[PDB]
Formats: sequence, structure tokens, C-alpha cells
Amino acid sequence: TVALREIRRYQKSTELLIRKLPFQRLVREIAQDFKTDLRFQSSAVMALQEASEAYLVALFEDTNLCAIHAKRVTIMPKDIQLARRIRGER
Amino acid sequence: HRYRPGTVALREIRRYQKSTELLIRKLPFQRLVREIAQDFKTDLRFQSSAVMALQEASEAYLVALFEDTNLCAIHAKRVTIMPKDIQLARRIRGER
Amino acid sequence: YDDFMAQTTTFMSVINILMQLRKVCNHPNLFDPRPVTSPF
Amino acid sequence: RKESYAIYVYKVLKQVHPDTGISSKAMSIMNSFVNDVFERIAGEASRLAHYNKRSTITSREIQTAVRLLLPGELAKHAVSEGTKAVTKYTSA
Amino acid sequence: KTRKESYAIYVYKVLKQVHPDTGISSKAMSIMNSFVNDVFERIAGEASRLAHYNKRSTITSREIQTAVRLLLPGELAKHAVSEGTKAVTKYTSAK
Amino acid sequence: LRDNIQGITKPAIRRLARRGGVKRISGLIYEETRGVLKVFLENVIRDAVTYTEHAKRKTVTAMDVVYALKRQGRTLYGFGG
Amino acid sequence: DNIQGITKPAIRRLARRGGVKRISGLIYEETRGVLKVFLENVIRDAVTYTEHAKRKTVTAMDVVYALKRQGRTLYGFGG
Amino acid sequence: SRKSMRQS
Amino acid sequence: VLEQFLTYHGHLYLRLDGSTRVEQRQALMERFNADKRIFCFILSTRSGG
Amino acid sequence: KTRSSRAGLQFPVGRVHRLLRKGNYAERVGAGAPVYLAAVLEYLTAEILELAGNAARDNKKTRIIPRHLQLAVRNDEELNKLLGRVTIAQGGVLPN
Amino acid sequence: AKTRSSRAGLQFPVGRVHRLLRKGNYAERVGAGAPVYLAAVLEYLTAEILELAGNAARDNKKTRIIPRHLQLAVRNDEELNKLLGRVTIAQGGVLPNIQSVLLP
Amino acid sequence: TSVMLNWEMELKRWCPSFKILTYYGAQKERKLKRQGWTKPNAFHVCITSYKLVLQDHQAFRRKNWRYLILDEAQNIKNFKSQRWQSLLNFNSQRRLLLTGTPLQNSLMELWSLMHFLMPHVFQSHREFKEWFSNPLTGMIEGSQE
DNA sequence: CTGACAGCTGCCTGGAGACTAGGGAGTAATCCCCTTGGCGGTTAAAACGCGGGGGACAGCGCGTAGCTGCGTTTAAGCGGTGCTAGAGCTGTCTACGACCAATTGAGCGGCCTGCGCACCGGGATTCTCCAGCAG
DNA sequence: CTGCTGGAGAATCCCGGTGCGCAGGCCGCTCAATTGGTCGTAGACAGCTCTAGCACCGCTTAAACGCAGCTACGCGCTGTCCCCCGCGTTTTAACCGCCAAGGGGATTACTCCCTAGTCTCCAGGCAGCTGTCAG
Ligand SMILES: [Mg+2]
Repeated sequence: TVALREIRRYQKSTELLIRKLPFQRLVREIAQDFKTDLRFQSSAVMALQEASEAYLVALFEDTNLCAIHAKRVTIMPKDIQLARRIRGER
Repeated sequence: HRYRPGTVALREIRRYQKSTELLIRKLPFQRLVREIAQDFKTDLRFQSSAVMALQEASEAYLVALFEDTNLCAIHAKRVTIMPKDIQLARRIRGER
Repeated sequence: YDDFMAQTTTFMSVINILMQLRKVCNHPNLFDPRPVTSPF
Repeated sequence: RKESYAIYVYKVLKQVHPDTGISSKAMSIMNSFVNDVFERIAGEASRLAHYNKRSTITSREIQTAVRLLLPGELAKHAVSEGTKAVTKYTSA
Repeated sequence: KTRKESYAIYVYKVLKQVHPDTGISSKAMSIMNSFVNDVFERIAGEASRLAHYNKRSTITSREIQTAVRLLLPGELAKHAVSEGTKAVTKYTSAK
Repeated sequence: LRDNIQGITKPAIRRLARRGGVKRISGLIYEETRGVLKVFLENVIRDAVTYTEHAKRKTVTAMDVVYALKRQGRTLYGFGG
Repeated sequence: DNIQGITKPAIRRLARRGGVKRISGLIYEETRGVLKVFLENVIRDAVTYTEHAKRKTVTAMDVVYALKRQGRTLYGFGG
Repeated sequence: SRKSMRQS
Repeated sequence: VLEQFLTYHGHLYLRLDGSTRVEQRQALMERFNADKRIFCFILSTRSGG
Repeated sequence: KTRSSRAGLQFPVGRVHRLLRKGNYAERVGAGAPVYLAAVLEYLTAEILELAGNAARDNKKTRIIPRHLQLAVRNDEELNKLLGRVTIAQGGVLPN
Repeated sequence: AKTRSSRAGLQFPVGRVHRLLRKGNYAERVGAGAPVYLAAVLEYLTAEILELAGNAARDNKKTRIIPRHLQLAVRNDEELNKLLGRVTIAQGGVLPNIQSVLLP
Repeated sequence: TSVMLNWEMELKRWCPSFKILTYYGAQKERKLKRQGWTKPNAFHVCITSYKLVLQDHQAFRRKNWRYLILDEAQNIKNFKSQRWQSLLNFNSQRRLLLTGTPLQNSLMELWSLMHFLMPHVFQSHREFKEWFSNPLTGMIEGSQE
């Protein structure tokens, strides 16, 4: 009951579901390995967050489809593994 | 003598994965290609090389789709491949 | 035969016209049998 | 000076929906979409010209690229619109 | 009877450099030529886009190096950049 | 030329599945595979026919099929280009 | 260790946006790994673009180009 | 006569 | 058409359009050689071996 | 007299011509190619803008926002196919 | 008269690559070292794929490389598999891979 | 194939001494009959059809046959046919073509049969066509004296 | 308060106007290479049973691990302030690439010929299977 | 009643031999790299300017984590039953070969002429600014 209401609430909304500061910290931590003392424009981090959330939502949709195909409501890591394997990003 | 189910299937899996020959007869594929093309434009001539390229591409696509279908079938604890498996593979692939 | 000879020069190739003319020379029923007439 | 399709998008919107506005983010989306489809069609036209060993991009190349890229109804409507525009341009 | 440029002789030279004994068939040579042409098209298009982004009117060694870095995976890109920079240094030294 | 989709034969689909690693095949797989192959062939052939019509030709060459596959995202080697 | 910044409720929110009803407890590590891989690829391409321009600041256009070449174009930042 | 360091 | 015409005229005939079985070809041959009533034997030139 | 006005279009035929010339698509650009390209772009823009305006009207709004464009794109099958691999910032996803 | 490939020490043609870059409509101008770099990269990629193909051919007791050997080389190497992911090799076949659950 | 039984019958009627081998049957039966045929004095005469020779040309081409007899040689009359090309290089000590009509449609068939029999005498078909086909055709058609 | 439309400013750039070089039409014209309605064989891939072994599907019984409710604990978010690394833009001027005559040799097909490879034929070895037996 | 090997049947594997057609080479020939020039100009590089990206806090407060309670379903265990597999027997269609007269219709080469490209000049479309106003 609560799950469906939450689904509808987040489905009608457009705001970013991931908190901005943790995602920025993660982006900077990842970028630290490729180059040292890197600066990021705010628009760049916003674009990265948009792309990451869209990718994660699409992957979660594919994994929910995989779980439904397995006669299950819960999503399991094997569903993520199969979704990525079929999509070809593996 | 009668081989138990699954053994001949695995044997032909190994046989057809060892080889690289085309698995669809050339004349039926040529007919199908001409039938499909006659709808888009009449009086179209196909070179033999074009038909061979079409057959190779189609066989590769179908092989990859069958690999995905078998992966779908192993998921949900099954061995047989069913149309739902192909539909799931295609939907995850981004088609339709 | 005259209709086919007229259609020869204008899409059917000389081989197609040749075969149609051979069929015409064989029997005109090879194209369409005479209808069996009945009330509407 | 920065060039953008905002003015033309606004004119088209006013032509189709005289009383409907457009937000700045939506205008940016429209500019990005226009640039994307322009680049796709132009690249396909360039590839078509190179494949056929032609040194000039003509209306035929753009029409073929449009037919290749756009889906069915969109492709045919765009072809009709482009042919009409070319016919009007040549008759002046 | 007209010239058809191909990378057959160059691919054969590279094969002899790597494997002096092994050979290659006509279909395999066509596949290799297609692969070389495809990689050339990829790198050239990436370089052209890189030049356009930076408002540059020329394709230099930097553009192709960046294109190789963007296209190829990690170790492949690193070794390819090493080979390319060695080649360019030798070419500049030879004048 | 009509009803040529049946040329895609049941043993052919079985062979393709075995090459794909499928062990057991249901009876309803064949129609789905026929439809999928029909769609794929339709798309590729439409693109190839557009390419040929642009060149003011009436013969579909292998280069046109290669270009169509490359545009679809399925670049094929060994047939030129 | 900023990968823990992607909290479990955030993963649940993302799944709910995707129409997921129930989520297993081991999904969170897997999705964190997936996001890490995707971010690594995109950021690597963006840093390559930034280095090519002799710039020390990764602009939004670099990220847009990286996404476009990854096969997922993004609208709204290129103009 | 030619070896690649990628395969070490 | 020849079958129709011959039957309308009442001429007893046999037919071999190459589609008959080999043993049935031999049987038809022997019947034609033995039976005198069969006036004609319409045939396809390319057939019969 | 403006070339866009001469062609009867609203998009900048001149700007498209300059972009085709400065771009490295070909060493020669015909007279009718920019006109055709501008017409095609104008048609696509008009279609997507009409769909976005209809979606905005359905939402009791008077300005087109990115959400309206996302809904218009995803609801129309042809435009969804054209922009299948495209992500719209602050656009969301279709209701489900 | 000394060729540019000889000067750069490569086997691929620097001059042909320069002509293709000029005629391919990629930029108004083409740098001097760009064809050299591109030829070097092409030669390296060809060397890698041909080394793996020859190793496959030797493993198959064959001296001439056939397309099956090239396909095996490309698919068995992870980096080349990623590079040629969306590429189909004519008469290439597939890797022998039977899933564990299907085994008896 | 139709004459295969009749020829086997004639061989048995006239010369029962000869060891007659008949290549009729499915692939399994053919392989079973082939089993142990490399031994000398295993078979004297082998009977097989043009379809079987065309399909099984790899096994028959390798062997060194003594005499090669082609009954109804008219099936070889077109050199562009797969049968002619497949049988052209067969290993036979001597060759004999049996026919009723060495010429049927054009002199090119005559050249084809001759080339199949004596390749070192009719090496070129185009030269033969230029020498004979063009003038003889002109004569029959009235285009040449 | 706050984004968006508009009146106005300054400016870059696209609209006229000329020659004109050549990229792209007309015009053979050669030749290959089919092209298809009707025929007749001929098998070997298809097609059709059919007994049944096993896998898909339907339950049942858990019993636990995800869901739900409550209270902390915290960390995101916002609001200035604030300090500088670095993006953006501009003038010089060389280094470098665009053309352009002469070369000239490296790269095209044409023609040949070993020989690598595909395949036949015994003999060897391997994989699977149930019957009957040992327990 | 149940786990075990043995003999056997099918299946590759593997070593000789051998025919074939294809790659690799070599040889004329030419056209496009190459070399030696000129000669614009792209951008490499200082040098200036001012933008925003980072580092900081103090307060709000809503979200996140942990704990307790709880029961809905993932999964193991039974019991089917149906349906697709292995293989034997029958169908038929690739396909191959006639049979024919001409018919495209890519190609190479010639000619030749509209239409871009380059250059020049000048006025209008437009980027952008803030003022104003509805939300
Ligand atoms: Mg006779």
C-alpha cells in the first residue's frame, strides 16, 4: 500500500532523488584517481547527477522486469546481473 | 539403443558451435528477401554478395538473441526457452 | 496474339512475350477458361 | 556572441500555439534537440555524398538522409515539407 | 580495370613482422581491411569532432592521441599512445 | 512471392538456438523467431533500398547492405568497406 | 569512502521511480557497484576531454560529449 | 620478430 | 486441354506427364502395348527417359 | 529579401547554409540543400512543440516546461523512436 | 627520395593516410604528424589482432589465418572484445560456451 | 539413375564374372558398401548416377580409376554446367563417352565433349568458336557463303 | 520576490552583384551476365508420428527476512563571506601547412605456380548407457 | 531395494595420402607520393581581466539509522501431467539442367555548361541589455 503511493509520488515528481552533496563527493573521489586537483563546474555535476539517476532508474526498471519474469516481486542481485548482461554493458 | 533426452541436444550444440557455416538455406532466404523488398520498391535486383551479407547478419542477430533467450531461461530456474523469454530479452535489449 | 504483340513494345521481356505467345498458340483457355454462367 | 535556435523555436511555437509560452530550460532542450537532429542529418548526408563519390551536398542527399533517419510518418511528412519548401524557393 | 586502394600489402607486412610463418586468406584479408578502415573512420571522426569543439581548423597529433585515448580501452590505449609518440618522435628526428 | 516467411524452417531455428546454446526449445518459439527475423530483415532491407535509390541504381549491392547495417549499429566485416 | 553517501533510502527511491515494489537487502551493494562503474567510465571520458583542451576545469560540455559518445545523449546543457 | 608488451 | 478434347471426342487415351511412378510408367507402357482400345497416349517429350 | 522568407520558412536558411559550409560535411553545398534541411528541422520543431503544448494544456499550464516535452516525446511513438537513446534533464519518466 | 613511412619506421603508408585525411573532409588543414601517429596506431592495432589470430591459428594446427581465427582472437581478448563489441565477422561463428546448468 | 538397374542387369546377363558394385541407396548404405573398398580386387565395375557423382565428387575424384564410361553423355554437353566442371578433372586412365547425338543445339556442345575427352587437343573454346561457330552459323543462317 | 517578454542598442554577417573553373549532366558503346515461364529428375533436408522421461507447473508447509511504526542522530541544505586558480579574450609573429611544377618509384592489376588445406580411409580412443550383480 | 562396473554401440580423433584452387610473388606501367620552391595565416604564446569554484562556518530540520514487532512469500519438498526429445518412416523442395532471345545497365571515356566558390560592399537579423509585468 505504502509502496504504491511512494511509486506514484516519485513518478509524478521530477526532482533529483539522490542528495547533491554525497553525489558530488563521490564524483570528486572518482575523478581524483584520473587527475589531481580537478575543478568541476556546477553544471557538469548536475549533468552527471541527471545521467546517473536516469541510468539507475532504467536499470532498476529492467531488473524489475527480470524479477517479474522470475515470478518474484522482490528484486535480487541476480536480476541486476542478468539485466546488465542482456543489455550488453557487462 | 536410445540416447537419453538432452545428450543429442548438447552434442549438436557442440557441433554447431564448432562450425561457422550458415544454417539457413540460401534459396529460401533469397526468396524472403525479395518478398520483403518488393513492398518497398518494385523491380529491384539483388546482387549475390548483398544476399550473403544479409544472411550472415541475420544469422548473427538470431544467434545472439538465442543466447540471451537461453540466459533468460536459466533465470527463473528453467531449461526450456519460451516466447516470454524472447520477449524479455528483446525488451531488455531496447527493441519494440 | 495481337494484344500481346502490341504490349511487346512500349515491361515484359522478349522471353516473357515469347512464352505468352507460345501459350496463346497452344490454346486461349490456358489464360482463362470460358465462364460458366448462372443467375445472380 | 552566442548563436541559438531560441528565436526560431519561439516563432514556431507562436505560429502553432499563439498563447503558449516556453520556459528557459525547455528552450535549452529544444536547442539541443535541433542541434542533435541537424548534426545527425548532416552527417548522414556527408556519408551519402562520400559513398557515391560526389563533391557536392544537394537536396537529394538531405532528402535521403531524412528518409533514412526519421521514422515512417515523420519521414514522409518531412519529405513533403522539404519538397514544398524547395519548390517554393526555386520558383522565385 | 581500375585502381582499388587497399591495405593488403601493409597488413601482410605487419603480419610478417609479427608472425613470419603464418598466412592469411582473402576473406580474412578483407576483414582486416574493413577493420583498419573502420578504426580509421572512428579515429578521424573523433579527431574532427575534437577539432570542432576547440574551434581548431587542423588535425594534429594531439587530436589523434586524444581520439585514441577516448576510443580504445585502457591497456590498448596506453600502448597505442606509446607507439604513436615513438613514431612521431622518430619522424621529427628524421626530419 | 507470397507467404515466404515459412521458408525460415523449424530445423533452421533449432540449429540457430543450438548455436546460441539453447538446450530445450518450446513449440511456440518458432513463430516468435520468424516475426523477429521478419522485422530485422524489413528494417535492414528498407535502409538498403533507400541507399540504392539514392545512387539512382536498381541493383542492391553488398556495399549498400553494409552501409545499412552500419547505420543500424551492426557493422559487418568481410563484405567491403 | 563516499560510496556510502548513496544511502539505502536513496536506492529505494530510485527503485520506486522504476516501479519496483520490494527490494532485497543485497541490492544496495550491487547498485553502488554499478553506479561506480558507470561514473568511472563517464568521468574518465570527461577528464580526457578536459585534458585535450589544456583546461584544468571539467566543464558541462565535456560531460555532455562523454555521455553522447557513451551512447546516451543528454539534452539541456549543450545550449 | 615482433612482440607486444600487452601480452608481456 | 487435350484430355478434355479427346474425352469429348470419345477417344480412349492414356497420359504420362512424368509425374507417374516409374513402375507405373512401365505398367502404362505394357498396357498400351497390350490393349488395342487406347487410341492415343498423350505424352510430355522431356519425360519417359 | 531574406532567403528564409523567399523559401517561405521560419528557420534560418542562411545560418544552416553557413553551418553546412563551415562544417566539414562536404567541399560543396548546393543551393537547395540548406532550404530542405531548414524545412525538415522546422517541421520536426513544429511537431514536437505542438505535442508539448497539448501536454501543457492537459496539465493546466501556459508555459512549456521540460516535463511537458518529456511527456510529449514519450507519448508519441515516432518521436520516442527518434529520441530513444536521449535523456531529458528534469524531465522524469512516463507514469506507470 | 625517402618515403615518410621509412622515416617514421612504420609499415603503414603515411602518405596514403594523409591523402585520406585530406579527402575525407575532416578539417580544413591536416597536420604533419597526424598521419604518422594514425599510421602508428593502426599498425599497433593490426599487430595485436594479428598476433592473437596467429596464436589461434597455431592452436588450431593451421598456418593461414581464417575468419574463425580472427573471431576467436577478438572474442577471447577482453579489450578487443570491447573495441569490436558491435561488430559481426562474416563466417566467424561463436565461442564454445555451454552453460553449467545444462551440463548433465 | 533410371538406366542404373538396366545397366546392372546387362552386366550380369553378359559377363557374370565381373564384380559389379552398385552405388544406390542412402548415405548410410553407401558408406556401408564403401567400407573396405580400398583393398585390391574388391570390385571390378562400379555403377553410379550423375547426381551421386556430382554430390560425392570428393570421394570419386581422389581415386585413380582405370576406365571412365559416361552413358548418356548428353548431360555433359554444357561446359558451364556444374557436372562438366566437377567431372572434367577426374582421374581416369582412359575415357569413353557414349551418346546418341554428339551435337544437339550448337557446336559448343561438340567442343565441350571433345575437351572433356582430349583436353590437350581442344584447349581453347573461344578459338574454336571463332574458327567454326561463327562461319558455320553464318552459312546455315545464310549470312556467309 | 522572480523568470519571461519586450523596446532599444550595437554589431556581425548574410543579402545583392560579377567572373568563372570545374563538378556534374548529356552521349555513346562495351560488355557481362544474366532473366524467367514452363518443363523433367533426385535425393537429403523437412515433415509427421509416438512412447515416455523429465521438466514446467501446481500446490503445501515453513519460518524467516523485508516491511512497518517510533525515536534519536545526524548530515544535507541554506545564508553570507571570501579568496584565488583559472577560464575567456586579444595582439605578434613565426612555424607551418596550402598550392604548384617536376620528378620518380612505390603501388596497382595480369599471370603463374607451389602448396596449404579440405577431405577419404582405416585404426584408436572416448562418451554414454542399461543389465545384471554384489551387498 | 540400491550403488557399482562391464560390454557394447555411437562418436569423434587421428594419422597417412592426395587433388585443387588460391595466395604470394614477380613484372610492366602510371599516377600520386616526394622534393624543391613560394606565400598566406592558425594558432602558440605572453599578457590582461574578471568568474566562479572551493573553503569555510552558523542555524533548521527533515531524512536516515537502529530496534522491536510482525507476517508474506522464497524456497525446499511432493505430486503430478503434458509436452517436447530421440528416432523411425514418409514428403517434398532445393536445385540442377534445358530452352530460348534478347535485354538491361554498370562501367568507362568523351564533351560541355549551369552553378558553386571567391571576392566586394552594405544594410538588416540578431545577442544581449535592462525595464516591466504577471505569477
Ligand atoms: Mg541413349
